[PDB]
Amino acid sequence: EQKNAGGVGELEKKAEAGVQGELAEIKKIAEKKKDDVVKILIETVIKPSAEVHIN
Amino acid sequence: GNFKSKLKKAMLSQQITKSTIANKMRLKVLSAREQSLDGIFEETKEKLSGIANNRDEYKPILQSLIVEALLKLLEPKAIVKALERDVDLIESMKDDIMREYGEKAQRAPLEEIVISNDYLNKDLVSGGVVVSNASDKIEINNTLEERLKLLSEEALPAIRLELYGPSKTRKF
Amino acid sequence: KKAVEQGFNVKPRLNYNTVSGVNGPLVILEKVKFPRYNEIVNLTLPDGTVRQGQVLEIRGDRAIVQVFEGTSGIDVKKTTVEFTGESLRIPVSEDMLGRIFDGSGRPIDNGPKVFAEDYLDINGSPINPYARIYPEEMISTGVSAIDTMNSIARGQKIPIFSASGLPHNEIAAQICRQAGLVRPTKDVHDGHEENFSIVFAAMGVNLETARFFKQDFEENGSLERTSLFLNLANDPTIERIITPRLALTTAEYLAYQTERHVLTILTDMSSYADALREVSAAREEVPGRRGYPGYMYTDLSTIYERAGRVEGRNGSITQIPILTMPNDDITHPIPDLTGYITEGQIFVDRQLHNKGIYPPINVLPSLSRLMKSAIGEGMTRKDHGDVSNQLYAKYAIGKDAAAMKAVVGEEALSIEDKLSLEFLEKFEKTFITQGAYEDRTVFESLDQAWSLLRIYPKEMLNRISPKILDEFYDR
Amino acid sequence: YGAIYSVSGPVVIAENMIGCAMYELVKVGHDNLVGEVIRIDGDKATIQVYEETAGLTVGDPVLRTGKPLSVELGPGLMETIYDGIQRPLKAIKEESQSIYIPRGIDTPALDRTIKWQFTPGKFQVGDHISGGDIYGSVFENSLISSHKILLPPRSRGTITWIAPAGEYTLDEKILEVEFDGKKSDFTLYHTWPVRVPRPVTEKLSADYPLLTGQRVLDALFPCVQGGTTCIPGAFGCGKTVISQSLSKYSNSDAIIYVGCGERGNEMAEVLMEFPELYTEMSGTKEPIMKRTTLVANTSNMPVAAREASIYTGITLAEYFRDQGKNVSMIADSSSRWAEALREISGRLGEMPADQGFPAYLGAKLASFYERAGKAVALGSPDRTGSVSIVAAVSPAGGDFSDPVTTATLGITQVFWGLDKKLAQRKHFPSINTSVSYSKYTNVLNKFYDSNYPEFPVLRDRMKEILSNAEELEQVVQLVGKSALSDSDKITLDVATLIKEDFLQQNGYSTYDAFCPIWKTFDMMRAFISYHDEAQKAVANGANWSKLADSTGDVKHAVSSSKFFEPSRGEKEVHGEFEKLLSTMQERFAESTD
Repeated sequence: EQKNAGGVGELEKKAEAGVQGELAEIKKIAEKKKDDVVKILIETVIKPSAEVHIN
Repeated sequence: GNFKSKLKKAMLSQQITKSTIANKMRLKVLSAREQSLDGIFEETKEKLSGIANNRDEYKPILQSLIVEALLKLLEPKAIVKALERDVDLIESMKDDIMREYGEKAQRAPLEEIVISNDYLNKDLVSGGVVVSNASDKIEINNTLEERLKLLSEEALPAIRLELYGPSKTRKF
Repeated sequence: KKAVEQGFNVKPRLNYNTVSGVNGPLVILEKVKFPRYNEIVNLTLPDGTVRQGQVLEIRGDRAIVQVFEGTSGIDVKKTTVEFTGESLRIPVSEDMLGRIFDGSGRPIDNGPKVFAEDYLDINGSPINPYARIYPEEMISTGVSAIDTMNSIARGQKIPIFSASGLPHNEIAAQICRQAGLVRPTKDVHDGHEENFSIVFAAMGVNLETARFFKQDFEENGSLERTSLFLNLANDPTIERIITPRLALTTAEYLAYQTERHVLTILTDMSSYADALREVSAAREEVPGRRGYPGYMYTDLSTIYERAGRVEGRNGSITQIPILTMPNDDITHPIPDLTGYITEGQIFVDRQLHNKGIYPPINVLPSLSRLMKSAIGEGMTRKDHGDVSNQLYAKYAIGKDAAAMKAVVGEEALSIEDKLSLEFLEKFEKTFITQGAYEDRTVFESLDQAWSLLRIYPKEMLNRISPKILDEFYDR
Repeated sequence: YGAIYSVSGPVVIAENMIGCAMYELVKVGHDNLVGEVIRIDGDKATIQVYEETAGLTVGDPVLRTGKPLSVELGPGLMETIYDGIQRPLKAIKEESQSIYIPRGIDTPALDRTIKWQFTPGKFQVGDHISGGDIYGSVFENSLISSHKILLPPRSRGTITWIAPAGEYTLDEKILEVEFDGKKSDFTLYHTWPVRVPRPVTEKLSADYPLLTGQRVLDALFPCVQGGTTCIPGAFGCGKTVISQSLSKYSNSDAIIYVGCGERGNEMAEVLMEFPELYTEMSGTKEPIMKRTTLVANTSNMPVAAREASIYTGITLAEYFRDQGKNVSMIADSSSRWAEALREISGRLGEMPADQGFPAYLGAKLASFYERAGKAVALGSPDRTGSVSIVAAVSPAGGDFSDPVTTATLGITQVFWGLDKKLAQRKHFPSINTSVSYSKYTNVLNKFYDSNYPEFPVLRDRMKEILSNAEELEQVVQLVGKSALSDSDKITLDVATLIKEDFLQQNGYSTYDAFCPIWKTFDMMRAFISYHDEAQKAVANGANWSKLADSTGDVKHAVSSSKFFEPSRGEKEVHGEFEKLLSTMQERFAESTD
């Protein structure tokens, strides 16, 4: 039981480190693609389309 | 027989802790992506505010939004509620807005449109205009912030396919 | 190419303050412009609170919106309704597993939004019958009463009939906790090519037992395979109607696009039926049999038939609806219609429950119609079918002998009956009686059944094939 | 054309529908959803939508088709799986590449891309032609050597142009008529409303037996080509054997399977086993799908589809009867169709009659079942078809007090009474002789006296033997074997031999897959001769136990008589039956000494 408690305490930090690595990779990808995503979103918002709902 | 209860206890009662830790890590992994998307949306909102700040570039966009709002309303009487700034641009180009509405829809051009005295909150709208029907009963919130929110709600799978490639698990 | 969504378009929404009347749980609008029949709308109360509403009726420029969470506080003067222009689409993704959603698709695990791969529409189109293929492999449950004697195939739709107060919710939790695929293989079923998943939907579930489901799944590691759909009893009724549709849409997505094996537990189908009756009477429809509207065989069919395995996809959907029989009768409309639409049924018996047997599954009435497709040589073990048959026969004989034990006496019984009393004792309180957290694989349950059957002699184990009997019973 | 108003599920009030007729199919919305008009009120037409209605706007068009619910009749109908609306499930699957059925899909019922070889008939240019006249034949499959092209009923005139011999598709014009100046263009197919029976020159009396190949059916409870049969559609009962025997070994030149409202995984069985069912009646081994059409409806298929499935199937069967082909129609569960009716009536709000079933359930059932029967087809040349309906009733767990079951049993002349218990005891085909009955025994007297004169007498003798054993088993159980006379033991032994030999047919073997009516008659003569010889010998003072211990060899010969291979030739099998009868007579004569 004591060994399991110590292992859980260490595995909490290990999982935190793994999640930190994954989050760092995700943040890097987001920083890479943010310019393109923002440009696409701005183009979509700033370029509306006329329509009529008769049909 | 008595110790059989604790023989697997270190992996059964600590299984709850391990599962909770794994669930917390999995939820944090998704929350990181959500925070990244929120940052992207904040950058997009700042860029939209900056674009609206340029009146010369704003004017055609503003007329397009007004025309689309009228077509959605689809009535000859309409009331527009814009920001305190650029309230004169709508007054100046309503003559062309009416012609554009009458050309885009086969029906007759709008007889008259009134700029509402209830100016939109400049601290929040940061652009766009909310056109409303006569007696302000029916409205369309064609504001830049509202459009950004609607696009964020709707174009989420497109953003997914943009930042990340197609899901390898989704063979279909 | 996946980049064909074309969702970057922006659709402005019209908001009307033109509320013309309020009638119970529904709001009438007087000047709607081209309303959609099943459109979801957002109501802005005068106090500022926002409520969702689903359009129930569309006349000329008139739309009747049935409002979630009641209609209190709505005035015809200040409230506004925003029309979204789309029905209740839900966000789907491969990582919805491990998420706990409200009955309206809103996550309630304090996590983020779904981050959809696609906004799959609710109550999707029916599976083409020419595309369906027969169920062909067993989905394991960890319950001996179900694994050995009422085995569930991979496309089967098999309900769990129960009643109020019986532990059907805990049985559902156990099944969700221990379900999986049977055959051992070189690669585990947690991979990316042979994977398994569970979609748990709770409708009208009590807050105590909803919290029980949440804590049970988050603590026992079943969450990473489970997308849980909680719906409290005090939650909106339309939310109860849409909850099984959310669960089955997620299951359809996973199984038929990600190619997962998906088990769907729809607990408290009777509460869903009550909600359906409430919705039907909200539209001034006159109630059908037993107050329930006469058309729910269609709706239960739409819920149930969203299952089975299909031609071109390696995935499958297995459904285990769980319904409480009101007043403990099969003649009630809900169990009757479920028996019409579903293959077989599992019975939870009050008599077994009062004796302290868990799970209190009464195996004599319970039946898996297409069990024979889930059992075989490459499917579990070669002795599965005849061991199940022998268990059923000896259990029935034991019940009959227990009836005669108090009528002709213990000593007047035949030797088979004396063996049958003690076989029934050992059966009910060792084999059927399985701990709430005891996970028995199908082979462990099979050899426990064999250990129970080893008390009988060769001559009158007559419902086991002599080849299997001579290969298993004699050592 | 039209527009839309009040929508509450499938009910859809339309606008500007001035020219719409009652029960007329319309295309609803931009997705062209199918739906039929239920009410007309001025320019407003109440349309019940034949599928999901979640997305429908007010004002978007509703186009009226101009026709009621009708089925496209023509070549390409064989070997095709349909729903109640006759939507080609296969063609829907390849066209959409989709697991589901897309909403508003409008693939043609009959394939318009296939080029069919068309051979024109006797009619020439300028000839007067009437409805039902065969003006050409089309080689559809190998089993359907000539899908004869019928002129549609209610249409007639003078032939002004007829396409020559060639290879054609359905859209291409084939024949042209002029009625009174008005000019009509007829193609390789035509559409007929499902709810009006296809007209015939004369409805004949069905008198030729429907040889299912099962000994119990062909002997004790015989159906008739053009007859009507009811079946309990329970699970454990081997109804699959009955359906496969009718679709595999019967006299039918066509088979229509109507899986109305069936389960999802049951229709999977029906759709997956049928492609590998093969026939030898053609002289070459060919699949039965070349001769069979399936109407498949899972319980989630639209209520309108489930209700109209049986009508679509019976209209297809009538179309193939009008060509001169004996067609058998098998309904998976008419109780599911009655449930569909109950849902439709409830949604329309009609007052119920019997625990929710509408007042016209009996009328609809009687009218639908009357469409079956032998009949001389409309038009020339003279020909005779037959539609036999074999419908299975599956009420709530054997609750045969259901008005659906009551009406079906009151209409159908044959009940084959499958039993769960006989399936538990592995006594296939599991026909409960005690409750099963057939009211076509009197009619088939003509056929028997023409071919097998002693057949009715032997059938009645077998009925009496089985009934006597059935009523004597209770006295056996109550009193003991010692109380039985020798003749009663004879009855019991012969009846047990019957149950183990004649009624019980393996079916999955080669000698019992198809027992012909002549081999069946020979076996009846053998069994009745055994019973009569035993009865006579024991009436001549002989103790039955001694004969039973002594005449086990002739009993074994009778037991192996079911192993006679029908493929050996009628003459050879008749000769060996004669040898069996001679041997049994001689051995009884020896043992009675």
